[PDB]
Amino acid sequence: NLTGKTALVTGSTSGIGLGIAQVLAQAGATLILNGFGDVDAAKDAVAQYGKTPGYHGADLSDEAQIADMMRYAESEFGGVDILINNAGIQHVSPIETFPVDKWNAIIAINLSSVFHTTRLALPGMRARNWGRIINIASVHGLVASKEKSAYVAAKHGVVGLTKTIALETAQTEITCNALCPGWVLTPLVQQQIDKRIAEGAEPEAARDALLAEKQPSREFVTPEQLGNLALFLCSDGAAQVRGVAWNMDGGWVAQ
Amino acid sequence: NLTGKTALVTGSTSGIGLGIAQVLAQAGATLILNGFGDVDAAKDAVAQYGKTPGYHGADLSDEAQIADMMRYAESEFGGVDILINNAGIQHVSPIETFPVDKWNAIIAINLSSVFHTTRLALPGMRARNWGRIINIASVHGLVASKEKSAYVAAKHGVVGLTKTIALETAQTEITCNALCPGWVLTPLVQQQIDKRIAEGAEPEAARDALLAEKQPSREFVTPEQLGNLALFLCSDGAAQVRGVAWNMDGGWVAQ
Amino acid sequence: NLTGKTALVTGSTSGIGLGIAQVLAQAGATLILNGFGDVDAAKDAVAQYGKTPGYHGADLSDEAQIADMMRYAESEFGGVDILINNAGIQHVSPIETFPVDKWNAIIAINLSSVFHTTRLALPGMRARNWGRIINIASVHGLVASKEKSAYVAAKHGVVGLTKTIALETAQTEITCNALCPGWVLTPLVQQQIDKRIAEGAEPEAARDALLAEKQPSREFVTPEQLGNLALFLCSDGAAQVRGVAWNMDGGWVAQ
Amino acid sequence: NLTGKTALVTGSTSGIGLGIAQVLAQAGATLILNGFGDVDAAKDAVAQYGKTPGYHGADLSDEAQIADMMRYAESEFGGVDILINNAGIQHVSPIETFPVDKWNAIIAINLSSVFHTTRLALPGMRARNWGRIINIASVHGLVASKEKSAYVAAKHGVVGLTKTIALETAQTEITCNALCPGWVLTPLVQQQIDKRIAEGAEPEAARDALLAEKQPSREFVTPEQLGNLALFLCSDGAAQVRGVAWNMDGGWVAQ
Ligand SMILES: NC(=O)c1ccc[n+]([C@@H]2O[C@H](COP(=O)([O-])OP(=O)(O)OC[C@H]3O[C@@H](n4cnc5c(N)ncnc54)[C@H](O)[C@@H]3O)[C@@H](O)[C@H]2O)c1
Ligand SMILES: NC(=O)c1ccc[n+]([C@@H]2O[C@H](COP(=O)([O-])OP(=O)(O)OC[C@H]3O[C@@H](n4cnc5c(N)ncnc54)[C@H](O)[C@@H]3O)[C@@H](O)[C@H]2O)c1
Repeated sequence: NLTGKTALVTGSTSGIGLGIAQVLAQAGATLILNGFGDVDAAKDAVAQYGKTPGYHGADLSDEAQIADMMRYAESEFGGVDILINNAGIQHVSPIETFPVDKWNAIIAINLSSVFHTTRLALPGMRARNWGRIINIASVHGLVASKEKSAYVAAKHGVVGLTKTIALETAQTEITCNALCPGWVLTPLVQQQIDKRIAEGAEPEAARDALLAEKQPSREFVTPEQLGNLALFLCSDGAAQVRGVAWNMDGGWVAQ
Repeated sequence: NLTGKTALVTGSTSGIGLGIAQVLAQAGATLILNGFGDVDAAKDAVAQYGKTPGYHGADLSDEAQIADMMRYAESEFGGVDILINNAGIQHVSPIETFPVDKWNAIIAINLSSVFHTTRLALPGMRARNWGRIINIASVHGLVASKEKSAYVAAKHGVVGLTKTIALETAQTEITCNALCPGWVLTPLVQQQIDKRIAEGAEPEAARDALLAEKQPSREFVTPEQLGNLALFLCSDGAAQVRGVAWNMDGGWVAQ
Repeated sequence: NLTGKTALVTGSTSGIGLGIAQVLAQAGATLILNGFGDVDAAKDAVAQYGKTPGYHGADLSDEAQIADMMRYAESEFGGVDILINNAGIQHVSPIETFPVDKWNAIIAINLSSVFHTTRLALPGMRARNWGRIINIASVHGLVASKEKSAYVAAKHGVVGLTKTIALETAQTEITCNALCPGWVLTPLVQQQIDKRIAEGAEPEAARDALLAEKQPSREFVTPEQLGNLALFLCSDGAAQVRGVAWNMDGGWVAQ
Repeated sequence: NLTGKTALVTGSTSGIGLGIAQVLAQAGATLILNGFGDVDAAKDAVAQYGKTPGYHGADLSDEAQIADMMRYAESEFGGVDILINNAGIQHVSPIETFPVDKWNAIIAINLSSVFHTTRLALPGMRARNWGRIINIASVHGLVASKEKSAYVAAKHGVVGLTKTIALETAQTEITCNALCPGWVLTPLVQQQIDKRIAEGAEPEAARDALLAEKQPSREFVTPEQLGNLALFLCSDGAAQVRGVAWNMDGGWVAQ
């Protein structure tokens, strides 16, 4: 189904990216993992679904390490066919006391890394005339929240970047699209929940408290749901899906 | 997959609607077709892939006929689990010389029919706590083209309507979403192309004729691709996709 | 400034329409008022700012009365130069128990009247090659709220209708735009404010009780603020403002 | 009107920024210009309408220079009341061969400079509980065009950033909004028009040529028209306009 396709999922040693990675693995694709933390756990969790994945530990905030990483992809796997730009970081702060370092890193990782990977994978994709570039944005690429200025900017930046590359590839068999999830039950978010429960909150009170304001369904998006959406974007049934910001968000943007 | 679930697709005797019906049918779904023309050919086109579909010939511009269709879906098939609002007529004209009956018929069929089917299907869906409401809007639900004032107003309307319904059902296992296609290769459009080709035009040349202005990829969207996106919305993968307006449009809205 | 221009504002006997009228009259415009209730109070509240206004009691839910009103505008003032479609009505209800009557009325008044007025004033505007069509929609022409299906549909529809008419007049000195306010302090909203104060709530506690969820500024838009925006749209600095849905909403849609 | 208020306009030694500076000056504002080129001409061009403006030559891609500009504003004029982020640069290129240094420059100037200038002005504004922040994005903050990946990403970014700042200030008398113009008749545009006219093109034909694809009115936006929209945003009539992205574009985004 995706057999003979190489998928690069950026920041896939945890959360959403690992979810998406496992799903593509299940579908038959060769995966290259990226990101820090528990790395052989990440490799193995994907390995259980087919081919053992490759790995490059590029720090995405560094243009040099990305170039290195892409050559590795090309030298060892013959070039990326499916590029999932997923990695990203957060910093919540009022703007007047938002750290400049944090601004530069959030831009570098959440916006500029998508430019750099897409830059380096596209030539190979054009030669083979086939490709999938999927950028994991956020609801915050479509709307904003207070105290997330660098993140909302970068993610908005991602959405615009995506429509551009889509138009640049419009007349080829290469598509470029963005997913915009709302709250996803990742390691980070389950932490916030379990330690509301620890305060005395009932589970389905800890959850919807954290989700009431922004997400009408009062339910989380799962990494698996996103992985299934990315897989549909990789399918032939998505041949004319181009330049889109598809939200999976329990009703967030509809509101 | 969709075995034991009843899907009603309005305007499914031809084109986009018929394509979506076949795709749900092969996925196990029990269908009810709607529309005019060669019904037995529409029936046979579906029964080829799955169960012999039901049929009801309601004029969608008549509120009472729609109610009979829902009374039919309830009696004979146990109610609607998957409601696909699809049918949608057209009249190109400057607003100044735009016939009032034409405005009224377009609003009634392309907008008011969506209100009627969804309000009569939703109680059954709520009792079972499961349902999918999928409205086929268009790119013209998100942007405008000149001389399509009634059509754009209706489709915009359908998008708004979809968002509202999703919010009223956010905390259930019932979702409401809109799909917004660009140019779709219907038989209606194959005939535009053939007639051009019959006058000396190269095939690709006739294709670029129709698509160069509004659709960057210059490739049509197919009913099948739309069926596959509709089927994904029906999956468990789409539990938290709510009140969206997803463009499948060769890059149309991206400009 | 606007002296020598005729402005027709629908539903201008109360609230938002009356405010816009008073501002336009102040700017020199001849006004034609429309709407029900305390008519003389409205006529005089306008005439205090200069020229004493005209009036027509067309029920905008009926197509033929709008034809009467418009032909009265032409046969008594020599046409409309500035058409403010403001009239609107509301019904809050879950969809499955939404009255069909209210649905039809809300569509007729909030959406279809804009079609009927615009199609009748436009020929005259085209002859004089100058015109302002300004449609008061809502934030609900852009996002949705539960239990307001007919209203959100109509207003979304209005936004789409505006975009098309703007494209149709693109190359003339006629512009067509929409305004999308959030909560505005009109007599119905103030009556809800006093409702809570009498309940025991302190004033600035009753307002944000009404505005917290949807309007981040926790401050009302005023009919005067809207009238000043509409006036700017009538100016020549707004020559190239076309197809627009400008929100004035205290941060509603940014969220 | 604006008497007593200090306005800083980045990139105001020419074009859009100079047009906006002139409109604010004649409204009574004290201006601080910024940018390169013929500075004394720019000062003179503003002083003819109102007070002799200040100037600061900060490189907007350099964060420390920006902070010196703001320290200059605090020391010489008492702080910024009206901050207008206007300065923006362009590089047209397919992403594959898009120079890195150009990507970094465009992001820094068109996006990060908005963050730095706004984070430094906001304390002053908050203390006085009054302020306007107006960011000149472009239609490319809302849609994409081919081969402007850095510019579209940056401008989209500005739009997101604008929304989130609006929200951090929603309950103050400080507003933050984005203006998104289409093609503006700047000197560069007028001089590429003269180029075509010098080669035999009729005037309208040359303008038609430049505007045909993307701007339906086929008429340019002017710096003065933009200045007057900015000035309206600075009025009390705009108190509840927050985190908007208002297009003034001859119908570009309406398509
Ligand atoms: N968690 C949510 O609710 C949510 C919602 C919407 C969008 N998103 C987006 O999905 C993406 C993944 O977020 P997540 O929730 O799965 O978090 P996560 O921490 O679980 O995983 C993020 C990945 O990014 C990696 N990473 C961080 N910095 C890196 C760097 N400099 N170089 C290389 N890798 C780096 C991490 O190693 C990790 O593998 C993000 O872009 C996020 O904005 C998340
Ligand atoms: N009040 C708000 O907070 C708010 C917010 C956003 C948008 N709007 C919209 O502004 C417009 C007016 O709102 P409002 O608050 O001033 O209401 P309002 O009740 O104070 O008065 C509006 C006008 O509508 C007239 N009207 C109603 N039905 C009519 C009919 N069949 N024929 C002729 N006139 C009719 C009324 O006579 C009145 O003059 C509407 O379109 C509304 O949706 C209001």
